[PDB]
Amino acid sequence: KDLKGLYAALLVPFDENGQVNEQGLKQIAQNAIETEELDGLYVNGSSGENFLLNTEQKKQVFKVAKEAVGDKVKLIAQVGSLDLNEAIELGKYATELGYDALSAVTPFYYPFTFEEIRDYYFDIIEATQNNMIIYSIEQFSELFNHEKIVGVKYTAPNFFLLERIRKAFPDKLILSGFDEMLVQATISGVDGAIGSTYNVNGRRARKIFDLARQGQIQEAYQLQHDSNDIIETVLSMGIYPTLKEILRHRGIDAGLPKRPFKPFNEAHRQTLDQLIAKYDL
Amino acid sequence: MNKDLKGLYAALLVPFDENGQVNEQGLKQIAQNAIETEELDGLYVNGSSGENFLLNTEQKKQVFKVAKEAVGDKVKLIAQVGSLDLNEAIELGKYATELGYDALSAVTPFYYPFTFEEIRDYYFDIIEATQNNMIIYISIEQFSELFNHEKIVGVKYTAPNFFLLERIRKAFPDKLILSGFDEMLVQATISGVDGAIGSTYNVNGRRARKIFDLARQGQIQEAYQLQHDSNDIIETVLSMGIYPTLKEILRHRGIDAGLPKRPFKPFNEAHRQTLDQLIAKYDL
Amino acid sequence: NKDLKGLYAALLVPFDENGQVNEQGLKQIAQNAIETEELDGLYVNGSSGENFLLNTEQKKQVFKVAKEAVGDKVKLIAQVGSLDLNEAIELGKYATELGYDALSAVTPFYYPFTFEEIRDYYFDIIEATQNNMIIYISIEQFSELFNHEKIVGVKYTAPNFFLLERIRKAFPDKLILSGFDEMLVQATISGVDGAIGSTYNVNGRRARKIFDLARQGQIQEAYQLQHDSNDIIETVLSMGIYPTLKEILRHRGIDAGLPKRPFKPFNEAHRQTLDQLIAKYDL
Amino acid sequence: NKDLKGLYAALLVPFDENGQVNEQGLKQIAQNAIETEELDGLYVNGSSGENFLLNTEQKKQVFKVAKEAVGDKVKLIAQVGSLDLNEAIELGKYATELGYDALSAVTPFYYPFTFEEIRDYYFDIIEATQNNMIIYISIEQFSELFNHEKIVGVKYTAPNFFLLERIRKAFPDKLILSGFDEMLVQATISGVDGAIGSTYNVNGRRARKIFDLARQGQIQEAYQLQHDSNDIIETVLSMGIYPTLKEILRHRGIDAGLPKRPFKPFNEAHRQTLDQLIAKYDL
Ligand SMILES: [Cl-]
Ligand SMILES: [Cl-]
Ligand SMILES: [Cl-]
Ligand SMILES: [Cl-]
Repeated sequence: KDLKGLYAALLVPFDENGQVNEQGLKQIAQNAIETEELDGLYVNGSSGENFLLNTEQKKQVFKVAKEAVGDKVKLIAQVGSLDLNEAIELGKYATELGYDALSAVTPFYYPFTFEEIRDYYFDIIEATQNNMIIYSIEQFSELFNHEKIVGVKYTAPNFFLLERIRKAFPDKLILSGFDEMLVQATISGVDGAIGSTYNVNGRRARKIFDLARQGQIQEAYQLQHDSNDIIETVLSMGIYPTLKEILRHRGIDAGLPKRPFKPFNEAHRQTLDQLIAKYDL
Repeated sequence: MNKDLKGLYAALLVPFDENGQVNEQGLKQIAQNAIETEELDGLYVNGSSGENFLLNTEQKKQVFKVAKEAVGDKVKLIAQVGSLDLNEAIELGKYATELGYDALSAVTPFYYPFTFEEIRDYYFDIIEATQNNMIIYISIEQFSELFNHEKIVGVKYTAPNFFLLERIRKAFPDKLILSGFDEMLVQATISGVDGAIGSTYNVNGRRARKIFDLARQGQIQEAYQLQHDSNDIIETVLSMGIYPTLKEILRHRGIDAGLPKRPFKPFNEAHRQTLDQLIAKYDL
Repeated sequence: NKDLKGLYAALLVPFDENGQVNEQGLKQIAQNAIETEELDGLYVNGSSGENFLLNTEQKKQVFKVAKEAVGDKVKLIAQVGSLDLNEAIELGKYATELGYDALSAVTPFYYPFTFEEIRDYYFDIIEATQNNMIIYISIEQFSELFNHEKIVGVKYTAPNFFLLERIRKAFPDKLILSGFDEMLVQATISGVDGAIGSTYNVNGRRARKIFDLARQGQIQEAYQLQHDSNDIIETVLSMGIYPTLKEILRHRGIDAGLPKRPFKPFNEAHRQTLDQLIAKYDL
Repeated sequence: NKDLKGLYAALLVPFDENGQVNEQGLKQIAQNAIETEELDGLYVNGSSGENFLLNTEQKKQVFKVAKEAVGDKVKLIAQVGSLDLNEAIELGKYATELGYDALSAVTPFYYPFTFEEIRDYYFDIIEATQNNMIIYISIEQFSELFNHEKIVGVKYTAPNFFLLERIRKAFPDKLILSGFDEMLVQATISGVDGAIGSTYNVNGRRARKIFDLARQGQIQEAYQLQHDSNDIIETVLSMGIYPTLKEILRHRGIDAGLPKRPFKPFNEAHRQTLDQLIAKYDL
């Protein structure tokens, strides 16, 4: 699979004890593809509350998400972990399930050197033999020299650096991670995008992407205005519980956020009701 | 009428002699280069790019006078008069206004942690004393309060944040927005800016105008290709010392581009070959 | 109940080439801290132990080995913080059952958690474990955390001596343990109750003198020992702090193993400079 | 040639409604610093003096008045830094001609100047004035700056006590004056030669006691005085430091005038809390 296109960053529903609700998760995954008409799912990224999960729950998410959608759906498995043994084990498990590529967040918390960051990606690639999507221009170059590093999920909203990476690496995949600047990413030549709000707003996101590349820039930007009202509202109410409340409105068992995230605050119910009416969410 | 000042502006560079005095003939050549050669809509005079904050009050007036004399009546003129000395800001604002500059602008008061009310009344005091239109440099609720002033016509927007820019464009459809980041002109353009102010348009304003025009005509691919070209230029000049290097490019065209004012140091000759290579490649 | 004041080694962990805990060396490292470095306690599974690189089973393994290594009088604090609250609760219960004197938990990180989220993360761990807790934010918020009788103190790592003085003043009944070895003398005169540090694994004798001399008002001599300690700290930082501390320990005949990847091993290009440091300061 | 050790008031300036210096109030403020606060010297035309808001003639005016207000024993440091280097040299010569013991200059700001540009700005002022200079940057770059015979020290304002300790150790013979009032006690035990502060205009007596007691090793008493000083500092920062400090002086019968716009005057809604602090601390 060419990995171009638009991906929902897959949300995960939990019960009160922080266990995955598998029925709700299957429904969320199918919502992304069938209702929001997206190209694929980005599984166990930050938007999935991945970093709050134990290893067996991560595996549980990968399997459920894979068995919920058809064979033509593009699937990217985020497997980064500060525990490299865990990253490799998740990488092998996702590869065996048939995920089209892995990705891995930059090793964090500790001040890792670039050399340490580089060999963390190279070690995961070596053990899994799958394609890898990563998260400075001389450094990018050394990462992207690797033929199995097919791309970057670019989340730093610096359009100068984006433009430099675009031109420097015309043949690698660039997927942007900032929903609220989709139209700017699009005219900057990204090959697609990954976003949490595409779970509820993937149809507008598609129009933004398509229309911007078709020269219809005013129309794409108007839809960005509309999408940015939604994104701003959802951010102000607590992004992941509120996205899942919007889904729950659709009859989906969207459950609860995993503690220490708190549930949607009902003080926001009226404003959320107004948003959902305004934009037909 | 808030949109009268739309368009593309050179942030006017200033040549100095060895004692940090304005070279007036070189300044006239720079102003004329921006309008006649680079084909820009106007000059932004005494901003950061003119080393404004290194100047005494007399030198600022001198630059305002010469820039204005150098251009025809149809060329748009914006006078940056911000200063931590509010008395000086008012003096320069009155002076620039009597000269016939079409608006004033003023950088956000800096150095000290000023409160928003102090920043607000800094602008309100300049406006009250000069009665000219004002362009500002802060949340959306804070923008709303500043833009409720009939004489605050718009903003020169330099924050690298396209979420806030979009929010501002949506919230203030009839205010002037001019972007100040040359390396993101194409993104600013599709985000609905009414124009741009740039130091690199002194040497690259023809590409800048094509980027602006092609992007608004939806020729997005061709606009973006010109942004790649411009960004090679911008990245190169930033790496050599922006103001001195821009002036060296101007010197190549036969302009009396002089020196930067200390404590900026002159163009370092170790960069000479890399610069000549850039000038040849992009025909600068 | 033990008094928790005093000086603690942040316990380092030796690994084999597969990132598995070396139980033999871990025991030697724990015993070095108490018996050679003369420290009051161990701070187990903190950042310095490469805790955030471990799986749950390995964290329990380290808790168990450290406890087994030390006498009944040794103070033991178990860092159980995790982005996975279920894991943090489970490690908290396990360490309490081992008999650890207090738990601590890093601030939930990575995500932009609200304060109420952070507060209730601490309160949740407490309800489940019933152990005393040490936290890692304005004075107004500290008040809300310290209001809890089971939040007994703070391991204070932010390099800001104005916030430190305010917290000391406002909360005279709470334990403050500073985590910046290179500013021990400044923390001591600011009234901290003790300190936790990774370099006390190799420089614990000098740290005790800094602490004691400074409280006794012999400030000039404490500050000279801070100069000497900071030569060591700067050097060790410039070489990769965790691998280098463990190299110094190896020199005393401890099986200090390897760091866990993605941390890289001690670069041998540093060996001569490290040999010199060990000679100069008799480490 | 005066030694420059000790405690300096960062001289506050009173203005009228048009932003002109109230010269009579300025003398009162200079004299209060030396005669009531019992301070060693005055730091003139720094940030606390609203210096960067002034025109050249006003800066000269402030230098002249402050000098004439104090006796021959008083140490005087003239801050002459400006983004206009021609103005800085002019001010440098003027202050030198009036007999200021040293010059100082803030780090060139606003633009992103290279270290080579910052270095040559200092070197240029020194070369035109021939006076001693205090600077405001890594250790290697400090080593290059301090290699100049006429760079005699540094007004150290970065709240970083690891770098302070490194500088103190690497430059045993240079003058280090700290600029953080709220951390005077930590600076003192770190071996600073003295301190410059705006709050010493109203609290120099406590400041001196903190400085002397800490150096005499009565660290518990010095720390308590810092608790009281930080109460004051935390309150006046919360109300707008410059205007509030001057309001405290007005209360002493001093003509404290107004701040220069765009600073706003003291807001009367803080009156109650201020009166209460002045009461508690006898200011
Ligand atoms: Cl994600
Ligand atoms: Cl400018
Ligand atoms: Cl630790
Ligand atoms: Cl000052």
